[PDB]
Amino acid sequence: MCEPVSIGLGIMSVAGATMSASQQAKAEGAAIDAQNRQAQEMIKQMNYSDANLKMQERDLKEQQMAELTETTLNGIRNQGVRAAVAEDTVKERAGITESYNRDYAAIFGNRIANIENTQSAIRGQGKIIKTSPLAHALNVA
Amino acid sequence: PTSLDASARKVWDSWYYRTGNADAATQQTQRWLNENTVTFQSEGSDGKSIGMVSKHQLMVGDNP
Amino acid sequence: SVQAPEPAPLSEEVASV
Amino acid sequence: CFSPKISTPKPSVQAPEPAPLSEEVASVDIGAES
Amino acid sequence: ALYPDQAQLFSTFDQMDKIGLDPQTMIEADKQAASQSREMRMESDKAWQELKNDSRNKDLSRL
Repeated sequence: MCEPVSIGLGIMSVAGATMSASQQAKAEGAAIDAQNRQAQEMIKQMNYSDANLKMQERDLKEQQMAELTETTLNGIRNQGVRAAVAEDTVKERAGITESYNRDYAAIFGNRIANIENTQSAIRGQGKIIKTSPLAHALNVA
Repeated sequence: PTSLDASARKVWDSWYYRTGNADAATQQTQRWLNENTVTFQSEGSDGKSIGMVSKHQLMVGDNP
Repeated sequence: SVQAPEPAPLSEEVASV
Repeated sequence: CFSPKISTPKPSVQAPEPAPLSEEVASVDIGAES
Repeated sequence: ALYPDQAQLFSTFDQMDKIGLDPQTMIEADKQAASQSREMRMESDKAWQELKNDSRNKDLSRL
């Protein structure tokens, strides 16, 4: 009943969201930082390949590895495909205003085809056509 | 089976000693007996049993 | 609720008159 | 007497699977040698 | 009629739905019944036939 983070969660549970955003931000982020540091520390001491490990170590690693997974912004990370295939201050973009809002004038007058949320939409030879898992699963089987 | 009379009596006696019922000791024996053995039935509409064996005279490998 | 998030798109297609 | 708050669970991925079979009929021997 | 060997548990169910008792106060009467093991005679095979033939009991003659 004296740990800095063990009272933070309790006081958040009791008081609730009656305070401003920053206090809730810090109170939630403390435990996240602690968890990431612990998991990274355990992972460092390990080996890489799974053919050189015992049973208990393999189970521990496979259980605790998954907390580093990310799902939403993979494409932005991976776009850096351009090097494998070949061999911007918002204003130059079309369909986006300076305040990161949609520009209706161009999209309604000039008949803009698509909106370049990210780079690589200018010109483009990397394709990357959207798919559906179930169609592929039926196709294979 | 004539090979299971020895232990059924002892289970019955233990349960009767541990409790007081003379009719809750005849019911707990049957659960053990029916969880250790296998029963076969005839093909007619009526389902009279025609046998009873043990689950180690039927194993084929080392899989439990 | 919130069954699964929606991945961010590279670029999006629209139409006009 | 207060305002309780909940926490959003972390999404987890484990691949879909159909329901397991009760009888589980599989190989009768365990061990590489045969 | 399908499982005539578990008539005790059906009585236990019935006493909780019709009469009105609670799940407790029966895990305490059964415990105290054990000390005075009753078995006070009249548990035989011919005792049922006499009990089903009395003129006093007429709901048990037609069965």
